[PDB]
Amino acid sequence: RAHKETLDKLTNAAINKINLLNTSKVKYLVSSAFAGLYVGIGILLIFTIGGLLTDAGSPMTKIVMGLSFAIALSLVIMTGTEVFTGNNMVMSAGMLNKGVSIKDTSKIWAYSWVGNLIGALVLGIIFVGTGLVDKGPVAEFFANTAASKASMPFTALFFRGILCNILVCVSVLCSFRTNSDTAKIIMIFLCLFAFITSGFEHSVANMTIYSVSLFSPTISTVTIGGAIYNLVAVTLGNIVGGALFMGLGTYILGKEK
Amino acid sequence: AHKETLDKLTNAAINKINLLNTSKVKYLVSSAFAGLYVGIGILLIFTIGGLLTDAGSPMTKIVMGLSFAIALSLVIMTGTEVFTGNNMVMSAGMLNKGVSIKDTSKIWAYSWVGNLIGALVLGIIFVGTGLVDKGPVAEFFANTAASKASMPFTALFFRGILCNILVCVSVLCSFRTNSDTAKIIMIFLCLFAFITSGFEHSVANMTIYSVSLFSPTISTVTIGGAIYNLVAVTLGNIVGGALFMGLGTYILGKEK
Amino acid sequence: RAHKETLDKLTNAAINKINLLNTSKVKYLVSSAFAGLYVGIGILLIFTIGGLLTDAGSPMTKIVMGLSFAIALSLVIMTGTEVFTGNNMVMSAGMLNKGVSIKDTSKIWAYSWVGNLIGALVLGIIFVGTGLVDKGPVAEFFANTAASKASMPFTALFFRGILCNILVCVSVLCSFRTNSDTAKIIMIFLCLFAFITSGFEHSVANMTIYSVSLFSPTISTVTIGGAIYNLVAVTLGNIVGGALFMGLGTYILGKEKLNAAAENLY
Amino acid sequence: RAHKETLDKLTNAAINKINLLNTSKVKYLVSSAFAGLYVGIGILLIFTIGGLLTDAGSPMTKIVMGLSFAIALSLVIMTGTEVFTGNNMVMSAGMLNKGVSIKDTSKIWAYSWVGNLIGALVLGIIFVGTGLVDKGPVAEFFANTAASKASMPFTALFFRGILCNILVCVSVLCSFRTNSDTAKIIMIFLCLFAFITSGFEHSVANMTIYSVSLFSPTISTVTIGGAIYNLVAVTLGNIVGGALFMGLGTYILGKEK
Amino acid sequence: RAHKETLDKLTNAAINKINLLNTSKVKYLVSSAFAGLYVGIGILLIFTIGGLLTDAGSPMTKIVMGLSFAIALSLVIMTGTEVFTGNNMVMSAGMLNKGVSIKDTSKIWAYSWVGNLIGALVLGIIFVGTGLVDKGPVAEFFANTAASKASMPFTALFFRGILCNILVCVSVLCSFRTNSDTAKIIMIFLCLFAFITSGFEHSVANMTIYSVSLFSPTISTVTIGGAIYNLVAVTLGNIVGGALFMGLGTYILGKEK
Ligand SMILES: CCCCCCCCO[C@@H]1O[C@H](CO)[C@@H](O)[C@H](O)[C@H]1O
Ligand SMILES: CCCCCCCCO[C@@H]1O[C@H](CO)[C@@H](O)[C@H](O)[C@H]1O
Ligand SMILES: [Cl-]
Ligand SMILES: [Cl-]
Ligand SMILES: [Cl-]
Ligand SMILES: [Cl-]
Ligand SMILES: [Cl-]
Repeated sequence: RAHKETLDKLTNAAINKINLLNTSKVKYLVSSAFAGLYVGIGILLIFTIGGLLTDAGSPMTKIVMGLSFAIALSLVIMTGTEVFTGNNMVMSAGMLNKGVSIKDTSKIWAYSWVGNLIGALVLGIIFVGTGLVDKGPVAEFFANTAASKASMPFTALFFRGILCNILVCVSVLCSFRTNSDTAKIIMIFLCLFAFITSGFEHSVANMTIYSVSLFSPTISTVTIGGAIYNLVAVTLGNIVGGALFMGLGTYILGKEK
Repeated sequence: AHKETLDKLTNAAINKINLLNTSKVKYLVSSAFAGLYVGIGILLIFTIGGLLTDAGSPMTKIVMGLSFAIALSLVIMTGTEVFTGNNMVMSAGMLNKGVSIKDTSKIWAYSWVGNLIGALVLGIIFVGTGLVDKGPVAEFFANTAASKASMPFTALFFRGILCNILVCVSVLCSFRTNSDTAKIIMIFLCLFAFITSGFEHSVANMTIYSVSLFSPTISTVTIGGAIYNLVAVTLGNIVGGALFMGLGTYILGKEK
Repeated sequence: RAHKETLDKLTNAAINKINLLNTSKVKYLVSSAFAGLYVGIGILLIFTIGGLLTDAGSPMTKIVMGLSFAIALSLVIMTGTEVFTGNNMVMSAGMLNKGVSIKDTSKIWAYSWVGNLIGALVLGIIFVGTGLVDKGPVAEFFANTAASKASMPFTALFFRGILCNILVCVSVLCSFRTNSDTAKIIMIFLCLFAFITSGFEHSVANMTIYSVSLFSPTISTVTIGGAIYNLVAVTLGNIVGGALFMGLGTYILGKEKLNAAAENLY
Repeated sequence: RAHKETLDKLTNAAINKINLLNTSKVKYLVSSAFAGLYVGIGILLIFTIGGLLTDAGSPMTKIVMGLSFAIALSLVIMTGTEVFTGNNMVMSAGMLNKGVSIKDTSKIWAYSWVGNLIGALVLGIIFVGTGLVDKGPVAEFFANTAASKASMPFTALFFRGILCNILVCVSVLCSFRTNSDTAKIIMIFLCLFAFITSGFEHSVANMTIYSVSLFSPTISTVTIGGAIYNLVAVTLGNIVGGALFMGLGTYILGKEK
Repeated sequence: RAHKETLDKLTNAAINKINLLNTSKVKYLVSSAFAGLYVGIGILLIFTIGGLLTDAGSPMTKIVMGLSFAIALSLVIMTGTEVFTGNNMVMSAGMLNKGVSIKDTSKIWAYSWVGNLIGALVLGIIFVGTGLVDKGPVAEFFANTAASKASMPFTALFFRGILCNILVCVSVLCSFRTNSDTAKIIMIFLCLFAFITSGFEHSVANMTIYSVSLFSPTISTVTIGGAIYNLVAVTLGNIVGGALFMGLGTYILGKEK
């Protein structure tokens, strides 16, 4: 079962994370910005697909989007960069296991979250400058999707955030339990497919959604309050799924007590 | 290497009962995770089912099958405890004298209940998303639960047998390869076959019923409908996993 | 290359097969019964697919069926069970290499064939009992396909059997020439796709087609006499394909020239 | 990067090929016959697909055909059998690197070619015997395709042959540059997808196209001369792509100078 | 983590490239010509797909094209050949790490670029010679796509170039961080899926687009000056994405400070 070995690996990763931040904020933030941008790249692609297929009235739209999102977290895992959603399980487990403090945990969460946002912001501006969202079905897909995410009840967003980060974090969990990089990507592929097509909410992906929506002059269905509204609810949900379910879960499984 | 496989099944059976005797909390938490992991596969393919049924696609059941792999892949990759696979493992470990019938029924009971706890928690949180307040996906849960609860016992029993043959044989494959990619592929193929052919999985049905019982959508379900199905399918699962795969692997491996 | 090493492996597999049989008819038939069952599972899957897409008039039908048949031989290989079709190459090669005898070989063929049949019969009974073949497009796909295979001329069935088992056996051969379990599954997937979609005939798989069809009470248009006819033609087909083509072929490729402890190449 | 290692591998494979022939022509011809038939099996499949989908009026026909051809060269690589096409790169590089003579190379080309043809003749005979090409969309697909290939201008077949064997040989090249069988199969899959769907000409695959079309009693409009014409032009193109592009290219990269 | 190890690897690859160029321009240009031709092979394929599916009015056209482009960078990685785009990250990182100089970097960029073009030119001549772009939906797809690429505003081309090479270079980065060839190909497949389908601009792929369009007598939409316009704007964007984002970024993560 290797639950102790697994918890031992998560504890080390938590430690390595807080060490990296303490050693160099610039390294930690660049890492976070890359992850934020890598996740956003998955959004650019599946929203392009969403625009193309919704316009055709395809029934496969949300299925093809889910199948196509794999790159988001695959890039993060293969580049070894810092993403807020994964850090919910990692810091949580390492903290319960006395590897790191609550303060360390807050630091890592806040810095990776802000760094992820910087990467989303950067990608958004650049994407807008491509003219790819000047007008047409892709722009319209950004605008409609952003508006629907911004107007869902808090409770619904919260609970979707929870299920989303159980899925993200369990695929990160899998990556700590296999030595086959191909098996890692596959599990990531399956988990992102499940969470996208099922309708769960990913805070870091949402940053790029609102980034593009706000920066684009052609899109005007949502405001910054809406963006912040959705981001807060979903982030809170993400934290609950990652730390309360996956982090506590893996702690309980591996703790020699 | 049938002998070596039998030994692996036996050692796994021993670790299972050892875990339970050491910590119920750890055993049940492992079980609740597995029940949740399987349920997640159900959320995915019922979302697909809803979407494609609404559109009248003839591919509906085929896509549902192709998309169920995550269910058991997560269980295997996380090393957690699912009732279905435990039928073969404890059954073979028992015939091979690593564990007793008492241990076997303890494991089955605890993993079954733990799986259910996972299903219930998943159902609650999923209903809370608002994703099945109304529309084709909500309707797919209601209709699918109702057709499953109204099936004759015999039909459910036999579908339970074939389903767990498929689940247990993919577990067996996972014991006969060192490749995790090969493991996931075999699991993918076996789940594809059981979902699309129309076989019945007791743990997955737990999420089907917890979702339906928690959602405000008015089905024709009832708790007695769910229990009826779960009982018939569980017994079918036990026969397929213990009598076929369990006994079968003992016979191939037993250095007599 | 590495044909001699492969030939030794085939030979060893043959020796182990007969050793096992001699040691335990029960162990051997149980292994064969699983394989028949594992192959049949593939049939239950692709026939469900066939039923669904035929009923919808989809042109993709036979393509999707072929793409979805991989589970059949993949389960056999990954479970190390005994399937008649594969045994045709292995026993054949092992014999030519002085490892097993014509006697041992016909025994394995007979025992694995009957064993595969036991697996199909059980699966058919169990499957029919699910109610999934009571009525509808899948029941009909079984009935119609069972009828078309049994009403086909012997020559067509025979040659279809040759090509089927060439593919089945070459995929088994690939599994002897790689250490990667994933490459094994992929190669099996490719070969089973080719053979199902192109329309070749597989004897063990046909055992499940007729078992489900004979055990089913949704009409007939069949006859256990029709099944036997098909099973016989296809089986002889599978035999030459696996033994005359793949078996002899691998022997020739791998037989060290210095032996020559009986025959000379050129 | 390991170009010299690679050229050493090509040269050693070329030496092993001419040694096999000198040692045993029947072994060599049996190996070639297997290769010719393995390739032909790909044609039987994708022509069935071609038949089915052409009859459907589907725009995906040539795409699905391309994706389904991988079995052809995968079988050859995994069985270690002798196929003419790939032999163009291997014997030319090994020759340029002074491991084999010009005479050896032409012996290997002639024998693998005649051997491949023998494999295709056997397959086409057995295939017609199945009654699968007595009538229907598949028989027709065989009949039309054989006729369109035979009536093509020489220059067009020649250049198609070149690009086909660049793709065949580069995927044989990859097979020498990885120790992963899965990676090998994937590259063969991508390259065969590419050459089929783009419309390039493969001499050995054509042998099976013409053995079926000509051996089939259900009529057509090919003729033996038409078959020979296509085979000569495509074979010449295959040689140029494999030897002059891939062979010479890999020699230059890897040559100890 | 292992950023430092990754940076040593890039630096070492940078050193190996400049050494190869100094030792033999021929070996280096031939490697470059191959890569340009390998990338162009992906263009030939996905443009065939584009013609077929556009002609049929399929809404899957752009998605199937992206899914089918993996062969381009897969060949380059697996054959170990020199492509300009990937060189933007490798050289810039190697140079920042003091392994190679600014002069080495501009020399590698210019030679790989020109080498890639030669490969593009050679492929274009030969593809035209196949008769495959004589008339019909595929020739039309080249013509229309080349025109639209040449008539796009500079800023749009530039930013598309940035996002394209971040995707190309990150897949090259992943290839440096795994020992699994299969995982390399998967990551390449994903990144190329993302960049094609999203609409980003690849300078080396574009050389074949204009190669085919210009050499063909039946295509009359673009002109040489148009190709140069596109190639300049896109090459500049590619450089920024590979060197400024990816190169500078992996240095910062990796630099033992
Ligand atoms: C939330 C708590 C769930 C606990 C489930 C316990 C189910 C009890 O189940 C019983 O356990 C006994 C030993 O304890 C065994 O001897 C019996 O075979 C078994 O039926
Ligand atoms: C649908 C077909 C999927 C093929 C995916 C192949 C992924 C290869 O993945 C590799 O498989 C090897 C097994 O040989 C393992 O040893 C390696 O650890 C693993 O990385
Ligand atoms: Cl993530
Ligand atoms: Cl399960
Ligand atoms: Cl088989
Ligand atoms: Cl070939
Ligand atoms: Cl590139």
